[PDB]
Amino acid sequence: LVHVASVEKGRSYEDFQKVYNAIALKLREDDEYDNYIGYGPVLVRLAWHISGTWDKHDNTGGSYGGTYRFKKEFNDPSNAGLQNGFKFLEPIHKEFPWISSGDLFSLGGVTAVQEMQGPKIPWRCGRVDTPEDTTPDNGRLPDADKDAGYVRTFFQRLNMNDREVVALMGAHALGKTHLKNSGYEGPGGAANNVFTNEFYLNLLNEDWKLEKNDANNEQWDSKSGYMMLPTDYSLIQDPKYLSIVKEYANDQDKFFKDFSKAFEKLLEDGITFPKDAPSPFIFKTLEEQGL
Ligand code: HEM
Repeated sequence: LVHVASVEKGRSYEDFQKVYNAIALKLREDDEYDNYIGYGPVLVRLAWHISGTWDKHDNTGGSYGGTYRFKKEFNDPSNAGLQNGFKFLEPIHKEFPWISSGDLFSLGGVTAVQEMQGPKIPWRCGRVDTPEDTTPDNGRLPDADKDAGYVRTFFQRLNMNDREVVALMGAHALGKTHLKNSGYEGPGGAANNVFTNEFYLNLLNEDWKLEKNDANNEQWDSKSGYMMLPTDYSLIQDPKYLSIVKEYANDQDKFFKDFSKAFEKLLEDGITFPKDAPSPFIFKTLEEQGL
């Protein structure tokens, strides 16, 4: 399999910037969602999920084909709750129908991040919708009840090393877990709609208590009212992960640089960018444009 990036016919930077602005304006307006968290989080999750199905071995999965739009994928149990981000984007797609699905799902993720004060994430267009039969089977997304070995192992399928994994996981500071969705419940910290290194701080400074929740699943709960999944917790159990957590707990910039590179890589896995391809775009935030 080769997925070559193909620019949507005749579109350019400015075209993309408008999709971005549209997404951002909607994020701004629909702030009541999930009790005032806003849709930032969910979109980030969405972007990650359409991309985590990737298999470095045979190049199936990944964000290129927008397969999430098909039943198989859309109905994947690991994707429960994502339908709300989809619905959020639907009107957008209506407004700019020439954008591919994979471009759109991934763009929301980027938009989200940057709108929530995170770092700028360069992004590339070119994804191409693929047929229903390209939709990967369910089960390619990781489980939360495991440990560090699982995580290392899992992420390797995506070519991500230890540093990437830890950076990437720092997104856990956002939003929260929801009972109905994954059998987990609770936020991980206080600023759950603004992008910070809070994740790492929490993991290191709170006093975590292992407990079972209402779905009969175990989770690490803190006095402050926060939670961490076992997979999150596992970043402190592994010596190698641990030193990284510590690094980011100490330097928000490092964290941002690292996250930025990783997230893009994550969203570009399995895609071949030809030579003539435009460079990656760096979008302006609403605020940068005074809108
Ligand atoms: C071991 C790896 C991962 C596991 C097992 C994990 C699994 C989960 C779980 C169980 C949920 C809660 C869903 C719900 O009930 O709403 C979720 C929340 C979330 N996931 Fe992950 N995830 C991990 C990797 C990632 C990474 C790489 C990203 C993005 C870079 C990410 C971003 C998020 C976000 C932003 C939320 C909050 C969603 C909301 O507020 O609706 N996670 N994670």
